[PDB]
Amino acid sequence: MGRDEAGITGTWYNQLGSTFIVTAGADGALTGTYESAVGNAESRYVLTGRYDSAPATDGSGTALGWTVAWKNNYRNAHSATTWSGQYVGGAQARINTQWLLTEGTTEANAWASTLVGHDTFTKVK
Amino acid sequence: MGRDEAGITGTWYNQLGSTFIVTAGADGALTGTYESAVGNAESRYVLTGRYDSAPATDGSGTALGWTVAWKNNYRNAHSATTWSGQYVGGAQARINTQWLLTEGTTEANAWASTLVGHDTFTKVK
Amino acid sequence: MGRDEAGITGTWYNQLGSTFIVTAGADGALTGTYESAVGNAESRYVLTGRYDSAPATDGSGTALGWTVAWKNNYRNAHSATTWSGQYVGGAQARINTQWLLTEGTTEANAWASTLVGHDTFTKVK
Amino acid sequence: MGRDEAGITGTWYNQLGSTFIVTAGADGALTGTYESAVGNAESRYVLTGRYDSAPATDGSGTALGWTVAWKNNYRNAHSATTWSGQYVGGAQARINTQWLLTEGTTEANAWASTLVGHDTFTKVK
Repeated sequence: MGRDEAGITGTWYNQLGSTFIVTAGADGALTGTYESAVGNAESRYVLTGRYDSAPATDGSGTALGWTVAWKNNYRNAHSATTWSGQYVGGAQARINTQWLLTEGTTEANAWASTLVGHDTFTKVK
Repeated sequence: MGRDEAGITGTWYNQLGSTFIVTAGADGALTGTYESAVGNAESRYVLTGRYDSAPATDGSGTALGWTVAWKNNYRNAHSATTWSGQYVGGAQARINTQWLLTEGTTEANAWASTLVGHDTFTKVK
Repeated sequence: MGRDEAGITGTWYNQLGSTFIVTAGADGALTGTYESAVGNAESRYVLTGRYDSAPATDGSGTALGWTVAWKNNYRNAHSATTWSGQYVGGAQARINTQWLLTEGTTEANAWASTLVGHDTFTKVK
Repeated sequence: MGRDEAGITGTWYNQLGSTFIVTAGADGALTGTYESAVGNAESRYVLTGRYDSAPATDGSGTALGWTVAWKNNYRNAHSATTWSGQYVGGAQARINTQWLLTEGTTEANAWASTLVGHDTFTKVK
């Protein structure tokens, strides 16, 4: 069992109203689906990622990341978002992330290919 | 078959001398191993990610991302890197990425949790 | 007069308890001092930046940025932070930013030179 | 005199063909003009920034940053870019940066307000 396997597994919501459904494996795997409340997206998209299954015991957070490519049976936004952040456990559990969203571009437009932002996920709302 | 499944699959090297070994699935999956030439790392780490298996035909790049959590049987750096970028095919194929590397921290130090940088991968060196 | 010259000018506080004192010029200049509640810093540091003195009238925010180099008469942290974001006016005015903090490194360590994060500034606290 | 005042002062060119003209002051100031070869820009824009005027003597780089707001007498792109990076001296002097480019948006679109990228400046081309 990963130390935070049970803490991470389940349904999470961010500040935009997006929904992240994840299963944490004992081996450090994250698998699930993402539904974005914003952007060129509809319905659910596959996600995959990794987490630290043996975090420090000094009250540090648990490092994790995941990827969504924005193609499903409904739409293709020719883009991928990666979230990098940490899981913080306790009464008000949260995942605090920063993300990079790259779109496919021509070489001429590649300077303008990547957005950056930050999402906070909680188990309520 | 994903349009760039055969182009992405294989062994890639970045400017630091790191090695990325990836298999691209027809469904948009990326699986493989990463070996970092720098940092608190040794030997290979599991990676997982996603790519756009049906990219635009206008000469745009192919959006992709992947995650490594820096725990293996040798070391645990209590961190995760996510790479977000695009695959550009042709004689001099490349994957151009930006990355976020988050370490687990206490809440007091969380402002200092995340590095950002950029890696370029090629099929030679 | 810049459209938001009077809105931006004054004293701002972020979520860490840092204090930003700024004067907005009619020409798009930002000048002032920054005091960080965290990190290798004490007392005030000079800041300089720029803002859009003629923003869109469609309810968009006002784009701005500024720099602090972390050298003053007390300490030198051999680093510089740049904040990039937007000013949003009204009852609960805010400046929403993302920042890059680069430290001077050797060429070998340059991959690890730059932190990224996000600060929200308000006129109260 | 700042240790790298003479090294930084002058004309720099990046990989896109943009031109950065800067004067470094003894007090840590950077002032000058920027001309972008790409994007919603024409002619020169005012820049302001800061650098570490007393860097480490261990072969570390010199931390610096600067801001451009993309308004001049010709155009207004309602955006600001901040560059954060380091100056590396010697036969092949360079400024290695990462940047954040924020556009003014409505609150609904603020998740999509900020691009990230990387520019390398040299004294030739």
